[PDB]
Amino acid sequence: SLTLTLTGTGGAQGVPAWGCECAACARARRSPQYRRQPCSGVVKFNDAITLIDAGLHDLADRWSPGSFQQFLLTHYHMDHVQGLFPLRWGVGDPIPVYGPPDEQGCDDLFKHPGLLDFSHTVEPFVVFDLQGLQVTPLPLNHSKLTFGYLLETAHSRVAWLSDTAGLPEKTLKFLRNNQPQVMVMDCSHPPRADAPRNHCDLNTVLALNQVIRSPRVILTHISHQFDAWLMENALPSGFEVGFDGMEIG
Amino acid sequence: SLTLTLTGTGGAQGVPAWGCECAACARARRSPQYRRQPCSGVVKFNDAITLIDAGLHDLADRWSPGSFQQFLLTHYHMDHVQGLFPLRWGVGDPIPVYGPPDEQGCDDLFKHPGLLDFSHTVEPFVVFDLQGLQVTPLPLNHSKLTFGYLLETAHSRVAWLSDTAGLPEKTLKFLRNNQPQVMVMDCSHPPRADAPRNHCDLNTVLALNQVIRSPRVILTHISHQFDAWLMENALPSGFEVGFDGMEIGV
Ligand code: VO4
Ligand code: VO4
Ligand SMILES: [Mn+2]
Ligand SMILES: [Mn+2]
Ligand SMILES: [Mn+2]
Ligand SMILES: [Mn+2]
Ligand SMILES: [Zn+2]
Ligand SMILES: [Zn+2]
Repeated sequence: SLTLTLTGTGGAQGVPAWGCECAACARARRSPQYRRQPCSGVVKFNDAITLIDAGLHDLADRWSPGSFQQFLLTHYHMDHVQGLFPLRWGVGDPIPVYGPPDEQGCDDLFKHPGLLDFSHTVEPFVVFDLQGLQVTPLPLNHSKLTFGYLLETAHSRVAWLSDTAGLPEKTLKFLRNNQPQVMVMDCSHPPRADAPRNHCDLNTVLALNQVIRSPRVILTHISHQFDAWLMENALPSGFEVGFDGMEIG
Repeated sequence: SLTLTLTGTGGAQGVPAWGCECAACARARRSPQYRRQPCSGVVKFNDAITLIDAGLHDLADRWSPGSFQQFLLTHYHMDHVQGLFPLRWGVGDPIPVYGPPDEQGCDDLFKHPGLLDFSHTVEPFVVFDLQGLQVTPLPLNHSKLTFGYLLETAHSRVAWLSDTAGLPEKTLKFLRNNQPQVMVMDCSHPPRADAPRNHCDLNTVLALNQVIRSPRVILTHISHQFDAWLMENALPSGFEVGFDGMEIGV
């Protein structure tokens, strides 16, 4: 069995953005269901649990040491690893952290890892196994060394693709060739005429799925500007917006 | 009116420590008043508000841009600045951040400060004014460039001294000569046979105050091991343990 929960669907700024009173941020202050925490997920394959990224600040309250099997990191920007900082001082057995071979990490995680074991680095396009789940690292287009991941079982294929601006050629072809049934994709911005540089806008996501043809694209890493746009514009069939806590089967 | 609220009184590990079943951690789970969030304070002087350190993760819920006057930072360890990372992307006027002239900061705060203005670096023993509050930076003994602060108004004096081990000579002498009525001091550790390197134990605090002679020392940055010790052992007169939400007046 393969399930995926989106625990956070925002970017670093979040929704509401601090001090902002735009339509999306004001709504999220009034109704918590519309809040967006840092982009992160939970994957459950049978009994085995993987935490994708660690930008949430309350992991120590959601989980106890030993209650999940590993972290899987996309990259070392603060909004994807800030939740590791207090966890590392816990009491328990070592916790494997799988991720890209970023040689610097973030602040002093690598020098003072506590119970976190960052030795589990992975390689582009080289499949590795997490309790039987087949995971393929996919290089993304981002200011840090950043991997997305294909998650595969006998019957299911899900892609986790944040943070990215467009996709590198080989990654794009890989996804077209290994069509995911579900793609969770960075779409920080509303439709733009050009670019952007570090994250996709909606036009870029539409262009990418013209190639990949995933039947279910779930947008994440949503900025408050995109949320405001979504309050007044519909998405095309086959696209939906993620929300914090969304469960995917 | 000068008042100080301790919004967090723990170290990086916190109380409860993640996964720990010791008596102090179990107590904090059962009785949340005993939880200890990252070492931080809120100073209110007349109308003005200063946030001392920024390790709390819920600042955006507690405050809005412009609802306080400035941040005052002791140092750039994560447990003292992690709360700044989401806030910087906010909407509003620039927010002054006063602190030591650490050339690196933490991660990409300096490169991408957003609405935070880190240009307000301060100097050892050089007084600066925060809406009438007289503040003196005091070098501490710690693995990062770290300042504590004397806060003074109308001959009322409060020292904020975390994180530190034994105090540098000049700082110790300055405090003896400017005896604070209240000192909030790093005491991460229960009493030890040897002074620890980056944070005081109780014996070091006792030794320091035998020189400074402040009549009221409030211990903070408290580890779960020290809480466990405090559950079975009393502090000497003139020393008390801080707690999250503690209110201090002068
Ligand atoms: O810090 V980012 O979520 O714009 O790569
Ligand atoms: O991260 V510390 O509170 O031991 O300086
Ligand atoms: Mn991000
Ligand atoms: Mn990023
Ligand atoms: Mn500290
Ligand atoms: Mn420190
Ligand atoms: Zn907004
Ligand atoms: Zn404990």
